Amino acid sequence: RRCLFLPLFSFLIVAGATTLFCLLHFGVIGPQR
Repeated sequence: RRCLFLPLFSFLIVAGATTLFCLLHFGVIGPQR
């Protein structure tokens, strides 16, 4: 599961995941995940 390009390709995976995490934080579901 280790790659010589994962630490980078993942940086893009997280940056895009932040938009989703904050999306629900707006109160779409509340404190119930």
